[PDB]
Amino acid sequence: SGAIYVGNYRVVNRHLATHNDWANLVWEDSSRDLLVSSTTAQGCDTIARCDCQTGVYYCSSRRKHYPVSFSKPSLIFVEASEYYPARYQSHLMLAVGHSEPGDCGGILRCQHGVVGIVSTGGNGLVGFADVRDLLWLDEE
Ligand SMILES: NC(=O)[C@H]1CCC(=O)N(C[C@H]2CCOc3ccccc32)C1
Ligand SMILES: [Zn+2]
Repeated sequence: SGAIYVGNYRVVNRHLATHNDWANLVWEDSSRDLLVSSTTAQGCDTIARCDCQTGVYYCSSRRKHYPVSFSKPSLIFVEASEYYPARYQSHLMLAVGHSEPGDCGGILRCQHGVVGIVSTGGNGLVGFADVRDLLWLDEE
């Protein structure tokens, strides 16, 4: 589990969104595994606006933050899980790192801010949904 809290937005994995998230929906995209809802309180996270390919992510199944090298956001085939059939997921970045289903939502960050959240993984992979192109998270 986990979310990004920027401005009056809450960014979560679409497959983990709550009823309250759907009842206060701003934007969702199944192909990216992302959903954004509105919040009453202002958050403290800031979004990275960069092309970094190195950063650090939080892994809840290890209680640890790991430094990783990751690929550029791309269209990658992801195996079937409890939440999606086997399909192509867009804006996904891959790295070598530990991962388990409960880990969706951990933040990946670089020197500029939050880059994305855990969304895919398995066999020593972990995949991150990018949020750096969502410029509207910084305003309104
Ligand atoms: N964005 C998606 O399509 C995800 C939906 C939920 C989901 O469980 N997965 C499987 C991934 C998540 C990361 O970690 C692992 C490690 C082991 C097994 C499976 C997985 C895919
Ligand atoms: Zn950066």
